[PDB]
Order: sequence, then structure tokens, then C-alpha cells
Amino acid sequence: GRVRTKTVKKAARVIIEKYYTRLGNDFHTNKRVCEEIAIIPSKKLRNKIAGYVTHLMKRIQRGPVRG
Amino acid sequence: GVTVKDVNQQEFVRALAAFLKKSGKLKVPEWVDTVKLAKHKELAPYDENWFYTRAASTARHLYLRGGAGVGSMTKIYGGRQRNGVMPSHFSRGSKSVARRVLQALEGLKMVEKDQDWGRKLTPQGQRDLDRIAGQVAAAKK
Amino acid sequence: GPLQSVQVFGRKKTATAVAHCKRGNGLIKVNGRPLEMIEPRTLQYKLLEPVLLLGKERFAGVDIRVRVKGGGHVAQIYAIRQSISKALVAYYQKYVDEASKKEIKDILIQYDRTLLVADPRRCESKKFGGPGARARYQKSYR
Amino acid sequence: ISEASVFDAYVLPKLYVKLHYCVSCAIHSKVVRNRSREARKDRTPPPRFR
Amino acid sequence: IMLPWDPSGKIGPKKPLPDHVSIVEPKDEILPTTPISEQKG
Amino acid sequence: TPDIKLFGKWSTDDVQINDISLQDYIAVKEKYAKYLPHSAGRYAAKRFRKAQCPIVERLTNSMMMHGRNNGKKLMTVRIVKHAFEIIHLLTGENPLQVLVNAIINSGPREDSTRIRRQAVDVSPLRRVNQAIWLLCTGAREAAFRNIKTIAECLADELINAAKGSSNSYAIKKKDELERVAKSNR
Amino acid sequence: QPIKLARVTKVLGRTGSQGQCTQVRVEFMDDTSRSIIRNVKGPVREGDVLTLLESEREARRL
RNA sequence: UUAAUUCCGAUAACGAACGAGACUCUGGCAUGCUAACUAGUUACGCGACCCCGGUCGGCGUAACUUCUUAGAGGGACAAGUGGCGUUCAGCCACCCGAGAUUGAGCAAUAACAGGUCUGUGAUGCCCUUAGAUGUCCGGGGCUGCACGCGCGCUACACUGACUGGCUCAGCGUGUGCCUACCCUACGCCGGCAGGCGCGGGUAACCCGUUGAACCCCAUUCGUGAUGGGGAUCGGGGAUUGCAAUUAUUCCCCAUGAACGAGGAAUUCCCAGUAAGUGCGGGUCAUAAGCUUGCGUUGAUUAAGUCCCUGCCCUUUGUACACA
Ligand SMILES: [Zn+2]
Repeated sequence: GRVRTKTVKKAARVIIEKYYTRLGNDFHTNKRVCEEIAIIPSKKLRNKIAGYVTHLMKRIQRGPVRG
Repeated sequence: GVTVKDVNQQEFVRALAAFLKKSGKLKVPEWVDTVKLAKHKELAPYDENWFYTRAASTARHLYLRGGAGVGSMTKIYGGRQRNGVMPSHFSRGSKSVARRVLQALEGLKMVEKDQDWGRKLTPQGQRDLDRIAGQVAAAKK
Repeated sequence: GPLQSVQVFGRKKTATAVAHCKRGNGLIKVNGRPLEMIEPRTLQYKLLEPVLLLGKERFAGVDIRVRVKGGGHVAQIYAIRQSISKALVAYYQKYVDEASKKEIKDILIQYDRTLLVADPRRCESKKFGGPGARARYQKSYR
Repeated sequence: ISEASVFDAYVLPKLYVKLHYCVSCAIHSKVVRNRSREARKDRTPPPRFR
Repeated sequence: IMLPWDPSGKIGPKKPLPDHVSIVEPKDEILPTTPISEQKG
Repeated sequence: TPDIKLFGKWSTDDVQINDISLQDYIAVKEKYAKYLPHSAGRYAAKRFRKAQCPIVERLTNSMMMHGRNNGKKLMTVRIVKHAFEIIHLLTGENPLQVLVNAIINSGPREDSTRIRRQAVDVSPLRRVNQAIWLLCTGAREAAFRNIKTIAECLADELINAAKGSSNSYAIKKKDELERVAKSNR
Repeated sequence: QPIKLARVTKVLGRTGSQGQCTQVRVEFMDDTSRSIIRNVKGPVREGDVLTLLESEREARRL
């Protein structure tokens, strides 16, 4: 039951919509970008947000995202 | 050469007990026949010459880990204290029989008393331990 | 030659061991004794499983000193079995070339993982209100 | 019957009994069921699919 | 009585909420369309 | 030597499995060739992880039941090691082949259950587990208030299962359950 | 009346009240055309062989 | 869809929080950083022994963090591949990888004619108020017994019964506040019980480097309500407190029954899990068949469901109304 939460979904779309230019398909690239632009208190929440950002990047590379 | 750690300790204590039976000067009393070993044990030991096995075990324990008194000897002689319907516990061994083993091994010229208690093993007895280790090695080979 | 000192720990459980490697003749010892007086004699071949697969050629130059503390008995057997294996892998890794180390490692990967990688299996703590961790007491009705 | 018979490929009959129930007996046999007030106006039967 | 959050840490604590994520404001910039050199020193 | 592995005194070879159904579940060949069947655990994670456990280790672990036998793996490995010596002196052939033939013979396929009684077939892994449980239960029932030992009773049960003359407990319960399932169908 | 064989090519679901009878589509390895649906107890995966005493039995729809 | 009102989506709904998620302590690994004479490792030299070399928890001092201890951070996220599904939320198999689920705490709204006046100098009312329902001493009772149940412990054996040999843990604990009460090390006396003086510690020092039980190895037994069981009972010997019988507690000998694997019915749990089997803390002038943690060995079955016993919503007649 690894469901990405609403605190991840409200943050990640705003992060991609603002810094859409400085992104990448790799996990270790945007994991350090989110450390710069955002203030995440914990490593587990940071990794969940970064994984959902990479999943949204895979959705972008597949097609258009409605949200 | 060989050493007593390379020698298996199952037959080493029997060979040293045979050597102490060949010696036969280790102060065996007559209450050994009627004594029980400890209160957690039930009956008397089966073999009649069970002083020499304890003497061989005390000799090898003082060779390997010197500086031991009464408690380190009562720790190895222990088992299940089956009281009956109550749940069993652990009980220590007797003190006087180990004290008589220490007195017999002190009367025999193979040990020497150490400061703050304990009976260390003399360099004369280290030669004897190496020679009986060579004897057990020649017996097994 | 120089003292090729390789100290590798082996940890699977509470029983731990430290294997120390060296150059020279081949004499494997665990605190100054070989693997021939092990009680019980049922697990005599268990420590010879890494010995018989590699052969007598690989253990000619390798002599290992092992110190053991804690745990039980079979836990100590698995501890020294993991420790001398990881120390032998480190010995063939650091000094001699990597091709022979890979040729030895390809045997150890296919057989068992316990020789190389330990598993996080420890004792779970007892919970309150039961005889053990999972089991509870009998409920008193009426 | 298809294993042990004298005739070959014997056709089977069917049952034809027209059952009748009242308001209490239909609910006691558990056929009809109380629906929503918007669904009460629908005179349609439940769909015959299987 | 619950104490609110403050940056100074006088009316309340300094550590923010785990659910709250402080996202900074992005910088506004225009991409250069002409390669221009800038020599100084 | 890594070319041949002798399980005590028995190699991996001279093991012929006739049934192709049980050979997929029994995975003692070509992977789990060992000297002693002693291990730590973790063979019950996946649904079909239980089939990857070798049948010698299963015969080792299935003996210890009913409270007082727990923690006697070092006992039962030596018991099975003597049981190979008891089997080989009387049979003459391969005790591994005798055990494979016993597993082939002692398979209860169909069994009825209360859901009328629905007589349906079971899994081949369920047949192997049922055969191991029936042979261990028959050995534990036979070796009680008797001078005859665990290894002797287990050897007699495996020889009677390889013979197949309604003498072994697993063969008898297999024939009884197939008789009941043939009756109520 | 020969003793036939089968093979599991695809699992379908789980029948019964307690959920112990697995609805299994069995493929006959002797005749590779025909296939029936039976309920088989125990852990059943795709690939094993089932020894059928008679092949005329067939489980109905739940 | 999941443990979840956790999200896609349908949209007369949009925008938030509470519970959960989220957050803390612990475990699995980082030979990359800092440290250790109350933790060590490797060697140098001396001493002992065997026949040029090995052994030593026998001793003095040169390097180091490879073991231990712990300040700081990392990684693990469904990230990569293949299948299912609106191809959305997501789900499953696999390679590589210390881990593709460690456990616990906090735990929304609402309520009980649920318990506690016998925890309280938390408390209302009534009574007692001197020959006191207050305070103190010597005993008794709280244990008691035709009967029915509740929570626990050990056996009904050959897988076992007896005797030795061999080989390992981590929780802990401990020199006083009136107050005496602490851990014990070592040489002796004695069959055990117990006793005499004696050194170390305000603790990684002392017990202690916790030789614990099961275990493995070597002797005795052989189907006998039996060597298993010590239920039952008698005599003697010691410690504790001023004082023990109805046995405070411990030791020796003797007595050797019920019990042949258990009927109806019923409780708990699903991987270091049940189970066998021990050890510390609390109760402690004397104190474990109680309770909680810490260890060692180590299985069978299962990766589904509401048929059975409960709990939570729904449509709706409303014999359910400070309900
Ligand atoms: Zn009617």
C-alpha cells in the first residue's frame, strides 16, 4: 500500500511547474535539486517526494498530464 | 610437537586419569564411597575411582585458566536442580570436595600457590603436560 | 615477505569471530586449534564445504587465526564459517590480482549466500501479556 | 444416465410451475427487496443476463 | 492552549511542521538570445 | 573436490525420478547438493518458497513435534544418518532411489471435503507434504513404548512404503483416503 | 479407462466459502486442443502436471 | 485501490484540519571522519616447554582503529526490467543490492448510572466525638472444608532414566537519610546445611573474561503403575527476626500412590513464530509454582474468505422516543 500522499501531491506539481527546466529522469539528480529548492524535514518524506517527482517525469515522457 | 589443545579433551582426561592411577599417591579418603557430589545431583557416581577424574580435570583447568578458587570449580560442577513438582533451577557444586582436590594437587609436586589465591602450574609440570600430550599423540598415531 | 595482515569480522548473530590472515605455510587455527576436535562430529563437513570446493592448492599459503566470543555453538560455527570466507575473499582481493579473486568468487556466489552475506535475523523482544512474543495468555470467561 | 442407458441421446424434460406469492410470502421467500424511493417508480424487472 | 509557529522562536517553536513544506519563491529571469562577452579585470 | 559431492557416502548421481510432476517440486537435484542438511531457515516467505527446501531437510525438520522434541535437530540428523545405514544394509540398492520411489508411490491425489462432499484433487506439493507428514506421524506412533528406535522405525516405514503391500502407514492412509474418495463420488 | 495427465496453464480465481478450492483452467498435455475447468486444492502454480484418474469429471461454475 | 474518507475519477460543488498517513526510540550496513592505560588489535623483547620452528587470559614498552563503545551524517525510493489495470490511482514476478513489510508510543468525535470514598491532609452529606467507628500491646482470623470453577507448575518415559567428560550469552544488580539492611573474591573447618577471621569497588576497575540449561561424547538399564512421578509421611541437623506450630526457609535418610497419550466442550498464534530449557529486576527480617525483560536450539501448515462469533456504514416501514 505505497500510496503517495496529498502532502506529496500538493508539493511536487508546484515544484515541477516552477522549476520545470532544472529536472532530470535520474533519481539522484532531482533528489539533490529538491534539497536546494525545498525544505523537507525527513529523509523518508524526501525520498517519497523525489520518487513521485520521477514518476511524474515518466508520465511527462509518456504523454500529457491532466493535473 | 603437539599441544593439549590439539589433543582432544575426551581421551586426554582418561589418559591423565590412567597416569594418576599409575602414580597412586593422591590422598584418597574412605568417605568418597559414601559421599554425594552435590545437592542437585541425585545419586552417587558409578565408577569407583572418580577422584582421579576430578583431579585430571582440575589439572587441565589450572593449566589452561590459572588463578581459580572455589567458585570457578563449583561453576563447572553443576546441573539441573530438580526439586520435584517445583520448576527446576541451577545449583552450584560442593566446596569441600574441590578443596580436597586442591589440597591433594598441592601436596603433589605439580603446582605452586599464587598471590591473591589460586594454584598456578609450575614449569616442571608444563614439561609433564607436554610429555603426556606427546604420549596421547603417539597413542592416537 | 611483509606481514600481510587482513582482519575481517564475521557477524551473523551474537556469536562473533575475527579472522586474521597471514602469508607463509598453511595451518588454519581457531585460537590455536584445528577443526578436528569439534563437538559435535556431525558438523565436521560443514566447515569443510569451503575447503573441499576450492581445493588444497588455495589453502597452501593461507593461514588464518580466529578469535571467537559470544553466542552459542552452532552460531559460532556459522560465525567462523562466514569470517574465514570473507577474510579469504579480502585476501584474494587486496594483494593478488582480481581475476583469480573473481574465479574464486564465482564458486562462492553459486553455492550459498551465508558464506558472503549475513541476514538480519535476531531475537524479537517479548511483549507484555503473553508467554512469548506472539502468543497471549488464556482468556478467563464466566 | 448418459453413461448407463439403453437409448442413445435421450432428451431431458423441463419443469414448468407457475409460482404465486403474496406480500408476506414473497419477502419470506426473499425474492423482492425494498429499494429507494426513486427506484420504486420503476416498473422494470431486474435485468435478465444469466 | 496551542502555541503557533514563528521564525524568531519567541511566541512558539522554531522547528516547522512535518506536513508543512516551506517552498521558496522562484527567481524571474530572461534567457539570453545573443552570446555577449563581459570582460573585466 | 567440487566435481562430486558425497552426502555422507552418497553422491548426487544414481537418482532417477520417474514422475515428472513431483520432480518440479522436489528441488534437491543440481542446486542443493550438500554434505549435511543443516541450515538456519527462511524457506517460508513466498507461496512456493516451501518447495525450494530440500526433502532431506524436510525429513529432518518434520520429526521434531509434540513439545519435548523441539530443539533436537542435532539428534535427528544423526538418527537419519543411522537410518541410511539401516536401509542400505537390508536393501542393497540406493536409499535415495528407495525414498524417491516411496514418494512416487505415496501420493494421495483425490480427497473429499465438506463444503454433500466434494471429491477433488489436491496439489502435488500438497501430496509431498501429506506423504512426509504421514510417514513422520506413523514413525512417531510406531516408536512409542517400544525398544525399537526412531531410525529403525523410519527405515521399516520407508522399506514398507517402497514395497507397497499395505504395510506402511503412509501407503495405508493413502489407500484408505482414495477408497473413501472413490466411495463418496 | 486410461489414467491421463494435465497441465496448469492459467489460474482463474478462488471458489468455495472458506476459499480453499482454487478454480484452475487445466490444459491436457496429451491432447493439446481440449481444456476443462476444475477445482484443485493446495498451492497450484502454472507448469505442474496433475495425474487424473478419469478425465470425464468437470467442476461447474460457482 | 490499500491496514486507512490513501489517491485517480464523477462533479453542485470548491477550499481546509482532526484520526491515520505524517512524527519519535530501537534493529539491519557505511574497512569513508574523530576518539580511547577503567575497550582493545598487531608485533618487539624476556621467561617456561617440545624437536631451525610452534605454543602461553605469564610480563615491560612501538603503531593502529580491523573487534567493542558512540557525536555527526548516508542508503531504500517502487529507482531499473517484464506483465495486469481508464494505461490514472496503483498491483505482481525478476536482476543488482545489509535490507523491496523490525517492533512500539502518540493515538479524531461521542458515550456508559462500567470501576475507584479500601491510594490520597481530592472532596460534599450523615454518623461517631471519650467507656471513641480515633491511637497502642499480646494472641486468633485473613490459609480454614461434604461441593462447583478461575490463573498457573510437573510427570504419564526408551525420542527415555543414572554417572562423568566436553563447550557458549545479554538484560541487570550493588557500600546508604533517619536505618541495622550491599555485591561478593580467596585460604580453611564439615557428607551437605552452615561457620571463622580476611582483600576490591562508589563502578567497561570488584563479582566477571558471567565455563547457565538444552546440547554433543563415553559408562549402567530394558516394557515392569517401571530406575519415570514425589502426591503422602517420619526422624535428625542448620540460617533468618525478640519470637515459627497449622509445617518462614535450607540439608541428609526412609515411605513409593494417582497417572497406560485422555470424553463432551474450549483458549492462543501465524518466522528466529510456537515449543523445549534457563538467567536477572519487582514482591524480599526469611521470599518464587507470580509478573516482566534478557538469552540458546529451533519446526508443521498459509498467502484465501465472511460459512460460523462479533464490530463498522447503506437503502428504508418506522410497535426503536432528558432517545
Ligand atoms: Zn402467500
